[PDB]
Amino acid sequence: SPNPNNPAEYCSTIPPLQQAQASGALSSPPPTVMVPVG
Amino acid sequence: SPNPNNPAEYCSTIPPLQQAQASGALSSPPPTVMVPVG
Amino acid sequence: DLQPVTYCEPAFWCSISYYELNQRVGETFHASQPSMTVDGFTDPSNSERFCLGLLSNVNRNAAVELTRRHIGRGVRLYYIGGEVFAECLSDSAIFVQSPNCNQRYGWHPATVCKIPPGCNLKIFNNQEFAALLAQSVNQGFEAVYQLTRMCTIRMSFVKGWGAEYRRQTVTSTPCWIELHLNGPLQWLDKVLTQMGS
Amino acid sequence: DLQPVTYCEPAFWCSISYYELNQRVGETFHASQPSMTVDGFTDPSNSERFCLGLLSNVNRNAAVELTRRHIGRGVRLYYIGGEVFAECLSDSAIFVQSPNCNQRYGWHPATVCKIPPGCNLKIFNNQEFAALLAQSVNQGFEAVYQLTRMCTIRMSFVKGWGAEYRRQTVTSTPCWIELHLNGPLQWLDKVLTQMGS
Repeated sequence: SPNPNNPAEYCSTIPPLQQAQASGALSSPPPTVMVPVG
Repeated sequence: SPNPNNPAEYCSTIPPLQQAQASGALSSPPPTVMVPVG
Repeated sequence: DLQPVTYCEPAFWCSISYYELNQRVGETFHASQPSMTVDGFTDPSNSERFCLGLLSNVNRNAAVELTRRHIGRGVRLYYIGGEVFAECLSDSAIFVQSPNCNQRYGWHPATVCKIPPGCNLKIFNNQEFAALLAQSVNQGFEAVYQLTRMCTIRMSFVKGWGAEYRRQTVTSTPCWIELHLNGPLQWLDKVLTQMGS
Repeated sequence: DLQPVTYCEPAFWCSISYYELNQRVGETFHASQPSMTVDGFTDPSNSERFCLGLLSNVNRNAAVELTRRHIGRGVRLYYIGGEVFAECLSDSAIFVQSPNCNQRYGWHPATVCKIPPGCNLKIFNNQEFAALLAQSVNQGFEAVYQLTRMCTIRMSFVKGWGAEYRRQTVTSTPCWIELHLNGPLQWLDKVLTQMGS
């Protein structure tokens, strides 16, 4: 885990778009969760 | 409001009991709140 | 028994409310597009840009207006694959209180981090969200209703708040906003529904 | 239309759970008396004293046991007029995360304060609680169900946690406990009931 006081440990200068690519977030269809109906 | 970093600004060396007195917490009957039934 | 509930991307993925200290200011801005900004420009907002330069607050004081001058380009917001980034375009850092972020990173609950200029941050990981949602489902209603808190993110321009801070609450910050991730919220509703049949 | 809901002092005003890091340890201790303590003495607990010296944790590591040595006299807890104090009897400070405290004092939400030795702190103001409860009622269910969080207080002996901290979560602290103010919770239930008729 990164220190919340050091953005450098958790932020990025990489364009957001360019990031969502190399992680397959676009090609990724919406997620699903099974929920017991009760 | 007191600084959360200075107990001195919010704690006490006065016995708890001795405190609840000079504030009428014992003589104080339980509180009530009116709640709209809906 | 176990019926699948899928996340569904909303038309308007989030709504934004602006605040000057404890006073809400302006109307609620609704995000329809993938990439927009919330700035302080004196231009009329639109589908892609939520300007604040034109917002009046009769009780605005010197401190608020002075800070309002530094929002500037503000923050660029992006929604993609249910992922949400916030890029500080402004020349003044921005601060974020995202429950989702605090969840990963293992930070203390309620923490507010700084997104300095030129930087961005994935304020919402929809997957990580699904994982919790998934796990939560198996702990009943309350457990799940708890994730609603995660669909609300607050951010303040220029000045930050939190513990270790001078300003302890968001309500004591000059210029802030609150977003609501509709995607997650809808999905959270649907879920409770299926649990509440 | 408006039916009065009164606070009623429970038989057992709170229950205490002990933890070593993320592992819950021992059984749930129930407070029946007005003034008791939670210490680390190796004596058999009773109505008036929740000793921890005798609690075993097969996964206990050196750090936990070492700290467990410093609880000592621990903390004396008092309930009176629905008011709840915590007196650090121990020679090592104790840390408290009380939503009620953070409410007044205007501290950031989730903060953890230090109650050094020889000092005490009213961790719960039942009145201040009623005031919120009162106000809340007039904001619907959710608003009220929110105060449930206030009936849960966490405390760790010797070592503290929180933002500005090395240990970010209560779960990363050597020796802690969680209490549940039944008085408030019952009263909170009753209220929702009357709202849920």
